Amino acid sequence: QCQDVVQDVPNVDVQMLELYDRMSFKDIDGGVWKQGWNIKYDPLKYNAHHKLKVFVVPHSHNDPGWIQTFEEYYQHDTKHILSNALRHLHDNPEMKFIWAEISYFARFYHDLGENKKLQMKSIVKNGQLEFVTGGWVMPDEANSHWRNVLLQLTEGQTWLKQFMNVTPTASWAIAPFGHSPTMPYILQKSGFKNMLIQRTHYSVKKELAQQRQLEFLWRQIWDNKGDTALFTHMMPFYSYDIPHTCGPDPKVCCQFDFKRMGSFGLSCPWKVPPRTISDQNVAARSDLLVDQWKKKAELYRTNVLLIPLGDDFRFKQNTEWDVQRVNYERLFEHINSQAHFNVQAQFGTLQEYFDAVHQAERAGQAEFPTLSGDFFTYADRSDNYWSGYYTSRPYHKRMDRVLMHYVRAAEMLSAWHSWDGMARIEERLEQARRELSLFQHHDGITGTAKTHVVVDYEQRMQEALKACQMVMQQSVYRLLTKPSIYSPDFSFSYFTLDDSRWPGSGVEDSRTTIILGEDILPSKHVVMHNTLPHWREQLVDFYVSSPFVSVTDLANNPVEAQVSPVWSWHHDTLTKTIHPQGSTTKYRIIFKARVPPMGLATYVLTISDSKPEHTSYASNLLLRKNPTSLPLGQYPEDVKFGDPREISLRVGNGPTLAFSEQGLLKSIQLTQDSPHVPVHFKFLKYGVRSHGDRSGAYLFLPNGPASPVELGQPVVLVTKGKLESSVSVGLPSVVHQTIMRGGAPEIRNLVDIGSLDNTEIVMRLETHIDSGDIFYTDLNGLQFIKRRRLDKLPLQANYYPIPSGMFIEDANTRLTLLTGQPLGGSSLASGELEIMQDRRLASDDERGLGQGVLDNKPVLHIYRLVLEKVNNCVRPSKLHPAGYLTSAAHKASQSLLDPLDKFIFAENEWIGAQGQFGGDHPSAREDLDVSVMRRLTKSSAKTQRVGYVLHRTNLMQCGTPEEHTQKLDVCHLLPNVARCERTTLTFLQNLEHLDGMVAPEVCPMETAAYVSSHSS
Ligand SMILES: CO[C@H]1O[C@H](CO)[C@@H](O)[C@H](S[C@H]2O[C@H](CO)[C@@H](O)[C@H](O)[C@@H]2O)[C@@H]1O
Ligand SMILES: *[C@@H]1O[C@H](CO)[C@@H](O)[C@H](O)[C@H]1NC(C)=O
Ligand SMILES: [Zn+2]
Repeated sequence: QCQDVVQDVPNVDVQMLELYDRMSFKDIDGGVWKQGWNIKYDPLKYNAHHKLKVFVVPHSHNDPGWIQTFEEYYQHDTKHILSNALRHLHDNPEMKFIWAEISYFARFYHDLGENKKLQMKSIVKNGQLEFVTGGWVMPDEANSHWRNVLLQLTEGQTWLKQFMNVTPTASWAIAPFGHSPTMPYILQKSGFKNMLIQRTHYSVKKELAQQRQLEFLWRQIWDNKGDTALFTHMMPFYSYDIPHTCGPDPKVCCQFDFKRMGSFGLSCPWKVPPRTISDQNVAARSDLLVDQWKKKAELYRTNVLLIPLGDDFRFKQNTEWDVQRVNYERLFEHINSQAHFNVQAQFGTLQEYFDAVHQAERAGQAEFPTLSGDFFTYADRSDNYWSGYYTSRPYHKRMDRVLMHYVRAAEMLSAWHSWDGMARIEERLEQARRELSLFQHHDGITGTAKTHVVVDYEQRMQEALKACQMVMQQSVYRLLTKPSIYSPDFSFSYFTLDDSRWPGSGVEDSRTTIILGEDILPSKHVVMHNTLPHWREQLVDFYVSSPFVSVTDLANNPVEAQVSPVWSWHHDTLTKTIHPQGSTTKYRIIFKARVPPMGLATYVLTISDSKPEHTSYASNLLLRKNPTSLPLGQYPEDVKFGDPREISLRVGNGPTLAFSEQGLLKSIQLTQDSPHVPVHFKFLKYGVRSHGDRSGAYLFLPNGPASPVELGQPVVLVTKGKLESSVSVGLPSVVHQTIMRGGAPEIRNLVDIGSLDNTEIVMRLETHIDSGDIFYTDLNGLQFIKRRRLDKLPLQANYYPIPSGMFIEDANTRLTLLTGQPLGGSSLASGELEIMQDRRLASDDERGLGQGVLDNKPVLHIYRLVLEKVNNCVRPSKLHPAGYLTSAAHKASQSLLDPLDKFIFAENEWIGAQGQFGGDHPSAREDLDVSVMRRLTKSSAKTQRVGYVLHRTNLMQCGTPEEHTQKLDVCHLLPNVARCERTTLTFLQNLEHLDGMVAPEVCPMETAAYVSSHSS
């Protein structure tokens, strides 16, 4: 019995969209608490029978890359922090410390001798050192895909379970730039009971503090019942540093950061230094500190107070451990002995804080409010909204999504078999998982690291892509070769991957041409993989050395194909134009591949001396004044030329698209009879302020609304084919392409911002749709949340992450834009959508990076554009905070994020080749995905185990029957099943032993994990 995620509006105490509509967002000087007020407390609130219990929680924020690389920080800082934590905690049994980033901890632990490993395990087992979250990193929450948030969580927690025998149930996220409800969603399904966040808008902190709503049960926006709820603590102040964690007055709190007295090269900007605690000052010092604590305690509902004690890369030097510990010990001894304070203070861990809060709750001392919504877009002060990092370093944002899919496909393809250790499958997959996991860091995918650190992340991800390719192609060879013939060399390349959209045409010449010829090689096998659990057809393309190529399946059935030229665009420094050149040596062949659920399909490409019966050739039309010829080698159809003009295209029975004379979409007509709906693409530019605060990697501070890019008279190329047509235009900084294959168009932008300093390029869609001030954007590729433009906030506050899509709608019409990469975007006026393409910024934005963004490189952004009639759809009510995709939009998103994978057989002949794998796999209902398939055991395990993460989205009911699908039971995908268990999403805890060894399908918007055990 599934909860209805559409028709029941949850009743919550705080709903963030509603809160935003009501709040004034005034930025007034609140006094010492600059963004709050002067807190008052009744000194008689605490007495002998009701004391304030204070947990001082030492911590050290360690960025896995930011200003230095991961390895540089490890050598210079983190290895010392961890080595000294081990010594100091061992020697001081009441001292405590929390640790978040398992990438660093694993890097350290594996370099320890056994003696030290044992000492480390002992300070963990006794609770002095406590892991918080236990992910590989502390991830970004804006740009990250939920699948990769889960991947990195699993990587860190699997390491902790194996080596430390612990699994954290409290999360610590002090640093991501705004916070997403995807986090409690994943954490609550991974055994967590509590979480902590910090970087929320200063106005939200003030509002919630006033109502004592900084601790709340955070549920998903659609969750009527509350089963997704996770207890959440929001910190109240401007920073997680010591000046902003003891209480509301940083001039006072800074005096209790004992690293700031001078010899460490640190000081207090409020001009009052810390003083060493002595018997002659401890009473006065304690009075000041307890004062701060009791003020902070006024903001919360229990008598249990959390005081973080730390900052970036703290607790390095032995002298620093001593100075913080000894001074706090003197304070605690005094405070705890002086009845008049009515305080019991101690070093603690995060879990100890939460346990004590919940003890107070059970004692009936507090009830907590319920909350739904998100915490974007963050501003830390004034109008400094952190919407710039939704776009910064977009090449690597796109690379994240490519590697996301590669990791899934490599793990899935190799899961079907057990592999010998010599095959190095587990080794390559662990490397790939860890490099993608590292990049989820809040200075990785966010694009907020120094140039050489971005380079490090890129090199790591490139190695991870090669690892995935190796595992994938070994797996394909095994799955599709007759078993008695299969003779693997585990170092050999049986196949190479062919990827048409990464790095992309015009980004890198990386694609191999299939070289055929009468005097060399008549034919070539290619294989497609489909990681999705339903049959899929999709056009696929390969480069070939002749236009006279035909396609067959492995039963030798002809397959209809289309050949087109290979076009590349060149900024001609002679003529000062951007125009295409066609290859005279290679050609593109395109055909529909039909591939089983989670399966493989083989095809053959064969050369002939002349036009094959089942291959057609696209026409090509170059629109420009003053054309010159465009020879195409053997290509059988001459290029046509014309002056710029409006054009219309229709592929199959799909929509008819009309384009301006500048090659940009102007309208879509869904069906023969239907209207030509205005849908206009436009490119614009934002600039930077010449006075006041400057945009940088983090902040978007535009100097007003965007101005149209001056287009001149651009060259437009039209390719018209039976299977695929396109319009491409060379605009300043963007080669913009609209591709039609018979359904929703695909948009590709090759974006090269070149040397345009202090410029952000935006792609806008203008329509008639009466959306008003409402639009929808996704959170981590998991859910769509309703946004409301607010004219009381500046432009940059109305920008939100677009990690996978966005839409606007009215009563009748919806326009959805799906993305293959996370970027920033908004709807700044009724009927508009816009999404930032790249940004190049000369200035630092005072958040610690110490550089602008001047390392741009060409990137190929990909999208799908879905215009739909929605008046017949069953949509949520006007008060519901969520929205949901249609079937077509969801499929278009899957097309972008998890396309078919293409393999080209490397050798001349593939002996023992088979035509298909997975023809007997169940074809599951369209809303269900097998997000993860991963074998969990190495070959020496008697009982093999395979883990599956199943996710069911929720698609709108719009009157399409779309029926008959097969039940997917992941537990019977592999033979000889002996047991099936439901587990946490990390696979680390068994939750239910399943009857009949059958894994049930999940409810809409739910994600479940299962592990099947096999005795073979
Ligand atoms: C201006 O911020 C600098 O000082 C504060 C202390 O109040 C530090 O928190 C940060 S470093 C911190 O935040 C940046 C974004 O500002 C992030 O990129 C890093 O990962 C860190 O988490 C600054 O040094
Ligand atoms: C892992 O933790 C639990 C703690 O109760 C314990 O039963 C188990 O023995 C531990 N495993 C060890 C210490 O190897
Ligand atoms: Zn950080």
